[PDB]
Amino acid sequence: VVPTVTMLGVMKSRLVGATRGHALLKKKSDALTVQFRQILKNIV
Amino acid sequence: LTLDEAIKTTNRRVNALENVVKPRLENTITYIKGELDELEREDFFRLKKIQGYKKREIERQLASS
Amino acid sequence: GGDFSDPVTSATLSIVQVFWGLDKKLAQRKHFPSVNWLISYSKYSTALESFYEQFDPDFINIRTKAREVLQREDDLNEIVQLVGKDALAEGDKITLETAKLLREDYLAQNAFTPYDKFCPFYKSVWMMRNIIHFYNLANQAVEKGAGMDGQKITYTLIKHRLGDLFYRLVSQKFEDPAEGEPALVAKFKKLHEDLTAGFRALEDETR
Amino acid sequence: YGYVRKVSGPVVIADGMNGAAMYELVRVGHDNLIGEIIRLEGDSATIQVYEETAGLMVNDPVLRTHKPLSVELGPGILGNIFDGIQRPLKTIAIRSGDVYIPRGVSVPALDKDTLWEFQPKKIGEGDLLTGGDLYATVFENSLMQHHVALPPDAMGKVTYVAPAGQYSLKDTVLELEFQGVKKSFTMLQAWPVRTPRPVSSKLAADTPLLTGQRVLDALFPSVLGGTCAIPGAFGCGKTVISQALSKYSNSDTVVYVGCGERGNEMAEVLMDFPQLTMTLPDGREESVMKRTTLVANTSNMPVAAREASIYTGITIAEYFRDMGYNVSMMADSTSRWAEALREISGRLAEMPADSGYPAYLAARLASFYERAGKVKCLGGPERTGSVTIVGAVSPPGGDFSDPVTSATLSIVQVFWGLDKKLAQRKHFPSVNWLISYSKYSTALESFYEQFDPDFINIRTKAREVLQREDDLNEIVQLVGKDALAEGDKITLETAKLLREDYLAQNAFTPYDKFCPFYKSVWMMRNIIHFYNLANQAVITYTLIKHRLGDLFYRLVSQKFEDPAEGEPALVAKFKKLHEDLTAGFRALE
Amino acid sequence: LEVAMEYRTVTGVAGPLVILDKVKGPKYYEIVNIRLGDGTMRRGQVLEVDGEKAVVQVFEGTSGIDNKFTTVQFTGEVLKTPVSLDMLGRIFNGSGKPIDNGPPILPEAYLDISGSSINPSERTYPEEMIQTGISTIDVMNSIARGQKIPLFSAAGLPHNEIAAQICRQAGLVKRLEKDNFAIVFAAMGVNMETAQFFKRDFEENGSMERVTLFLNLANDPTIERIITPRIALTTAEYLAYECGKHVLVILTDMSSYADALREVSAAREEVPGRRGYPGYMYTDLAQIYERAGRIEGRKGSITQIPILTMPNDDITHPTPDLTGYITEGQIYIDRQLQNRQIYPPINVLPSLSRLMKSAIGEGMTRRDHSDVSNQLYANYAIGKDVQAMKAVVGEEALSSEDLLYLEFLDKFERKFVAQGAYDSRNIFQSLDLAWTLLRIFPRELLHRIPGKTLDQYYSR
Amino acid sequence: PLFSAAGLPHNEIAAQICRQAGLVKRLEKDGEEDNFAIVFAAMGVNMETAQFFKRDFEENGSMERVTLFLNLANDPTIERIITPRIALTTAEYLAYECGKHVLVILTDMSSYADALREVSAAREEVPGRRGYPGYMYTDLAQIYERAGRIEGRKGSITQIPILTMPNDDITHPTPDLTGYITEGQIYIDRQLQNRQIYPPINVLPSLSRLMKSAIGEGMTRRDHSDVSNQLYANYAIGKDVQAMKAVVGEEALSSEDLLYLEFLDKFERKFVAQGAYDSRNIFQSLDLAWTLLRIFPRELLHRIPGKTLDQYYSR
Amino acid sequence: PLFSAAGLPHNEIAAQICRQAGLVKRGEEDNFAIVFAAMGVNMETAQFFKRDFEENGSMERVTLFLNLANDPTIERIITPRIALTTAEYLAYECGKHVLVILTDMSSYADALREVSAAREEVPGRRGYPGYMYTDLAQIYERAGRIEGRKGSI
Repeated sequence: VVPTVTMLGVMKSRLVGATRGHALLKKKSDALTVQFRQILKNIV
Repeated sequence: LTLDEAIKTTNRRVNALENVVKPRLENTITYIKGELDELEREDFFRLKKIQGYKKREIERQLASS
Repeated sequence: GGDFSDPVTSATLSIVQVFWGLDKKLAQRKHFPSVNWLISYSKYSTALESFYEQFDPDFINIRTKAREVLQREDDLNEIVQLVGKDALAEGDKITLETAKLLREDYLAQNAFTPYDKFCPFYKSVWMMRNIIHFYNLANQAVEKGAGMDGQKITYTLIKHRLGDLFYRLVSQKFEDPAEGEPALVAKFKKLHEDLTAGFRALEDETR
Repeated sequence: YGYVRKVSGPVVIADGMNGAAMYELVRVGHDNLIGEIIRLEGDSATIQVYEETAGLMVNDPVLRTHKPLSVELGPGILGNIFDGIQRPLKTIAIRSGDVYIPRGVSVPALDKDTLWEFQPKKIGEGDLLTGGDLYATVFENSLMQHHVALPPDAMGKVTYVAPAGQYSLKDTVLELEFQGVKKSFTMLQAWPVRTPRPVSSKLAADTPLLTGQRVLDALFPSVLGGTCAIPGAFGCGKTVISQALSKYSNSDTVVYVGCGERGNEMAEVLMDFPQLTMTLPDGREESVMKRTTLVANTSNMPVAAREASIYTGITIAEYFRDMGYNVSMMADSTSRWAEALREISGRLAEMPADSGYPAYLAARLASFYERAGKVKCLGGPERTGSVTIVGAVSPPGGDFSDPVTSATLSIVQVFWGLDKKLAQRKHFPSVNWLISYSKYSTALESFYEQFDPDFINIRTKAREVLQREDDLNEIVQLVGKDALAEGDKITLETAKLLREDYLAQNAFTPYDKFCPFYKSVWMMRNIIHFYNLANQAVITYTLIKHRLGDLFYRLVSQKFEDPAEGEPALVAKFKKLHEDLTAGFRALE
Repeated sequence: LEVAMEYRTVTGVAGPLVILDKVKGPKYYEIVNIRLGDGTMRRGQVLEVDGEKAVVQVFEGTSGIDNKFTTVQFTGEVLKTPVSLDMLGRIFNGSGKPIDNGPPILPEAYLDISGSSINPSERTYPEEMIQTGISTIDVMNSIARGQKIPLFSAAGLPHNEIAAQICRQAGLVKRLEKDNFAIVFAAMGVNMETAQFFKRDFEENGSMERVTLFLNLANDPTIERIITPRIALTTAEYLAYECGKHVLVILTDMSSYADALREVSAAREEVPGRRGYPGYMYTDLAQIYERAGRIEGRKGSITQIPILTMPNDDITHPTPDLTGYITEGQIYIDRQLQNRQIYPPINVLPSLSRLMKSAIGEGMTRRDHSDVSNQLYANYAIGKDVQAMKAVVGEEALSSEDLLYLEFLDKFERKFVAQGAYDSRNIFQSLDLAWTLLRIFPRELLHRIPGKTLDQYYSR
Repeated sequence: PLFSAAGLPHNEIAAQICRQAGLVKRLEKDGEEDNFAIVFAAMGVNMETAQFFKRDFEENGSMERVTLFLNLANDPTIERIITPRIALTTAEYLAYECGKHVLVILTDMSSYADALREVSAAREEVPGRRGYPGYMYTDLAQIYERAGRIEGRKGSITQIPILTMPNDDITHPTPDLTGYITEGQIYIDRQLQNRQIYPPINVLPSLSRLMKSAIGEGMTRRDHSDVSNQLYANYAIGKDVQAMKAVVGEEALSSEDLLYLEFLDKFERKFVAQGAYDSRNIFQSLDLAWTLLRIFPRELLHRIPGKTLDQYYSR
Repeated sequence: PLFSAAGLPHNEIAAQICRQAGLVKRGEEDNFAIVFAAMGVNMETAQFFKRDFEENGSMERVTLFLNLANDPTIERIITPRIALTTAEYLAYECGKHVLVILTDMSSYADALREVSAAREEVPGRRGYPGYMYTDLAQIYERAGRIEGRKGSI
């Protein structure tokens, strides 16, 4: 991409948003894994 | 199935997307600061050198009179 | 096309009191007034307190509610961009519905037609009050939870069995100013009364 | 003689200085403003003046000094407080009475009228002496005896020796003649900060820096006369490690050097040192100031003094090492020094390099750091000192990518790596075992094996356990502790016990304030040997966990014991505990 | 006893500078008055001098100056500001000339600005708290007499409203522990409209015997904007260490001060430094800040709360990133909170004080200060995390504790942070509000609170 | 000004415009004065491009009409800072003082910025952005503001100065200043060329300030503005939808999302693409645009007014 | 060259290669003589190099051009020149093959950058001199075999 101060700001914002989304998705995956473990224990 | 999909998305974001963006940020920082800032000082330094040369030439011409 | 780091831009914002920051993204989407409501600001909001109070003693609260709705929608846009509207609850769904209605009805203006050539203050404040009243009543209804479902079920109920009020709200922008204030004010008061009939008639049979 | 001609901010041009030399400090104006010469173009000079130049008058006199930036060494150097440009803050405050530092103070670095007890060696009045010979020693105070070394670059047959008695620095304590000409030497030695101190031979470091903290002493040891690095920005770990070095380190002296940090932070630290007190191994109680020298240059101080503070401190440390003492320097904030250097470079309009720092930043940092090391003295009698630098670093936001951080990591042998995450988790040592390292362990292995041949093997096993700790961490993270085998569970439990019992210290507690290397070695043995003895039995993990409760309590208490009982008693107790644990592990198997 | 010569040898005018020809024995930072041909008067400062030459930077611009009718009458001075104990309670211009329709200051001393630095041996650790009335400051990000705490803001954010609130409500916490509190208020390069706001606030405050409003407009000459914070710091230093009075200083928009220094440096043909700002800007800001601190020999103190504008709403800008090292804190104003219509938009969770522990204590303030601060911090974080989770988990699966944290977050945002513009709050009732929010959780749930404190206060 | 990057067929589309330009009023428009009397000024052009333009003008039968001022790359650099001025003076004399509609194609204005840079550097002047002269804006204004109809004369001057971004950007000083001055911007995108569409004109970055004046019921279909404003919105929103689906998967898309993606596909393929020798009547173009629009239901067509919908939604 | 970041054992690898250096042998007089340039090395590394070279017993055929970080920065630039000139004399003018080794070429790059910044020359990428390619050529571009002579560098 073309380098510019505005481009640097946009890239930094995109990185921050990606980190936040990754944290949220990790939390969701952990909750789903906990539920799956509970379901597996119930089935057993 | 849902956990597999979510884990795939999370792993892709952690491995691909963030590690794609961060080099881009580093390259953008290097292009601006490493080149534009360096050039600006060099341009101004050459301008100051031109001014100093003009002043020295004027002084030498005055002294020769 | 250039960020605020531009020296002229920084110098202006260091002095200028009101910034009508137009965003190029809105210009692409052909939103013609194009003011970005997240980045714009007006430091005069405090001195205008007397005028707002005397014109309408409840405009400040509805304006703050509209600002909160816009900010909340812009906040959860990122979350939707990741997960999607599947996890959106009743409050989030109604907030986004009201934000979309505000964006396309209130914040837009054609200016090439008598509908939006010149909007007087009374018409604008009436639109704002109508939209905010609808939002508040819908939130209260979905919080009631009557009929053992409430919530997003009540949201669908008001978007389907009560959607004529929604259409009149989204078409309220077309109230012709040439009709005069005594006519448009009466029309908007009638629309407000009909909206108050909703979310009470909808609560009559407990959804 | 010499008058100013052009005063453009800090830069000053003075005419009539044909005999001036580059980098020769000079006194400018009636106010005696101090500045260094930069360019000697023509018969004129060029001076950058450190303090503010506002109010200078054209044709105000300029007075040469015929010496570069130098420090007056000798008796009285210990204990006091000095600025970046070697200005005694305490005596300046006493003399001027007020608090503000006068613009153009002229107080000498050490009081030349105070009396110190002097006594020569057994040298004769007509003997032969050379540079670096120790001809006398002085009791500057109790328990900090100060040797008086004849200055380098001075030699000749003895002519006069001052008999023992009460004397001051202004007295001519020594006079001698090399050729027919004779020179008389006082007790004050001047030495430029930039020029290092003469050495006979750079020895190989062969003695660890016992800091009193187990994590630094055993996990990541540092050797006398060796560089060290600390990423100190929060958590007070830098203050903690500095206090530990001042109180318990093997060094006979400490020279703190603070440059360009927050003024109130330096106030706090300079009020903390006098409160710090250390007990003698002979049972005496002393004050750390009696062996501490402090060079603090806050942000308000001139930038040139901030840059020169580091060199002043390292020269002081070298002078202390000249009599064979082991001395440790502590650069408070190398990042602040680098920022000061950057500001000076910007003043000089030098061509910017990577991230804006001047291109010589790495070279100058390397030149400074290269002065540390165990060195044979110059001149007789034979003795050997050491200078070790524990200079810290302050990376921006913790990103070890700034040129200062990169150069420091490239030059420094031992990096200890304080982590803010451990501080958040309430860790007193705050040393991150995952990032710290000790490149000098290979050279220190000789002493490590001489003390205990099994200690190095124990250290290797502990490193392997730490490496497997993160492995077990993601193992528990992904599937949980259930999938761990009995041996894997034992390894994880032993790693957790090591982290929470020995790898961590308690500092504030009297029993764990100081950790002797003996106690550290016995704790490491009692941990690693028990870990193995439990490991080869794989036995059900739950069963051994249930039946090793007493052994686990003994292992935990192997660090709760106070050092009051001394090495003979604590070593015996630890050996008995280890034998009991071995018996419990073997008999029950 | 010497009458300064009035040279009339103007031999060059360019921009703000005028170059004299044959001045005899100038001074580097001398101050000079100019009588133009029309008779109008201008005051200028002397920049770099040379052989018989002296470049003068002229206030109020250089229009109308001619090289044959303009006299440049020297003084031989370095701008000794007039200082006195009666300087309090009056509004002053950028250069110190009173504009409060009052008389010029009759001085007890003529102190030269840019005073000499404090001996680091003579400093002493800061102690005791300084009540500001804003709950977010005095609870979670406590302030101690002697700190130098920036207030990072951005264009559009209501920095000046917070400045006015601090100026009015500031007081000493030690009221219940058992009036020497003065607020030198400096404003550099304010807008033309906020000048009326400051004049109104300082003309009806009710405690005028405390404040001194050094005011420097935007359209005032730049060199006035450089000198104004220095004048304010000199007056504060006098009233603190030469009059034994606790002093608070608020520097408004020091980014404008940095820009002013940039403007001055360029006029001297100096090469611009990193990112445009001069390299000596670090030294200048250190010189401005380090004048604070507590002196052992004096009973007074100086506490700074400099308000700094961070351009582009990021900290990477040279001025905020540079002032981060010198100071020991950061109280950010968050744009989203302003959008959320919370009047004090202080992002408490990002904000911190590097030495907030000194303010918390037993003798000063109250015993439970640190406990409630940590509990509020941790609970806010947890509430934010729970809200983020509820954005994606549908909020049906949230446990009871999740709902408790959600409601606590809502209450903290809408009842605690959102203090009114005039609702002055003592630290005791602020902590009472904190306990009101805290007591929702079970006594056993507040893990971060130590024992013997829950039993004392959780019973309400 | 047509914004392009190195390698894109800006010269080809310029030649196509030269061959196809003509009046539109009620589709009615010898017209010798209506003949555009193209004046072509090439600066710093590879000899292949000059030969191409020469051959195209000769083949199109316009050799008795067009005029060429050439400053090839091998030709001296300084003449590039005079050639466009000569061309504009000739256009002014041919239009204002002779009553002929005139069209101008300045080629590679970056090759003119390079001449400005060389001259400024050779004089040791203070540089501006990227070392370009501080007065590049004044020169570009002087070279662009010499076009437009004049009240007292029947002539006119309409110029299409094509431009080459150095690294395919816009923040570069020359394209930036040109965007500031000129009343339009046509964008040719590398993405479209990589997808092999002969006109790579990205319709989203595009802009014409005087667009609202040229169109109208007196000379165009009444729905032209509505049609344009809707296609633009749908294309922009559909592009956002495609960006979202790139990460959420094609399955997570909704029915409206699928409609937007199909609209994008048919817009980029059937609509934007056109023959290298085949024109499109404005009414035919509007018919194609209406076919593209009618994918969506009447409800989704928010921008189009109902009055224009009734006369056009069925056809 | 060997590409290896800081802290890696590249110094140990270089020492092992120099001590174990030899022809394929598929002769001792013309055997590998090693010219060991050392630009900007640490004192500990210098003592390590000296001891390791003295230990292998191949001192009879190895030349050390040591330049510590304490030495002046400009004096580091001429160290590779001197080492390569001595290598040229040994190989082409005497016959024996020379295996030239230069450690920490990045130190040489830093020395070039410092010298160029001192004289205020036109800067290439990352502030390095604009002629760094030519200088690195004049250093590197000497290895090869000359037709008329049996040497090899």
